[PDB]
Amino acid sequence: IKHPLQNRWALWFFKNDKSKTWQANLRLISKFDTVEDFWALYNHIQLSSNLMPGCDYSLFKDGIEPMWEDEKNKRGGRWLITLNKQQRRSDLDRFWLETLLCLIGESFDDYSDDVCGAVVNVRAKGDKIAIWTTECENREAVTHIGRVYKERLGLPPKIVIGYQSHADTTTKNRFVV
Repeated sequence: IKHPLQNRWALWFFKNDKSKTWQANLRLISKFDTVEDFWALYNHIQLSSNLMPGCDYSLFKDGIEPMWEDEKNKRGGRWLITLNKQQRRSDLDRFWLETLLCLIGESFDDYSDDVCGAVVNVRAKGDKIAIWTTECENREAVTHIGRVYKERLGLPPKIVIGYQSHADTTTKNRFVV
C-alpha cells in the first residue's frame, strides 16, 4: 500500500520551443497523491539545472492552473527566491526539491490552505523559485509561510526575500523575511 499525501498535486512543464505555441509548450505532465508517485515522477524527469533557458516547472494543487489569473491565484502573490549563475550549481536543484517537499509535506501547517503551488523559472539571467499563495491580504498566513520556507531553505540572514502581489507584478514588496 502507498502512502497518501494530504493533497493531490499537478506537475506542469513548460518547454521553450520558439517554433511552437504556448498551448503546445505548456504540458500537465502528471497528477499524483501519494509519496510513491511523487518520487517516481521526480526521479524520472529532468533536473532543473539541466533545462534550457525559458523552461519552467510548476507544481500546483489539483484544479489550480499555474496562472496568476486563476480564481485561486488572482488575489494572491508569491515568495521569490532569486538565484544567480554561481548558485545554479549549489542551490537550484536543492532549493527546488526542498520547495516541492514543503508543498507535498504540508510544512506550513495551519496555513496550508493558502498555498496554491510553486514555480521554478530557468532563465538565461538567473533562476527563480517561488511559492504562490492565495490571498495577499492574509498577512499572518503569508508571513508564516515566508518564515518557514526561508528557514527550510537555509538562506542566511544576509539574504532577504520578498513577497509580491501578482497584481503588482521593479515590483514593490508587500512583505520581506
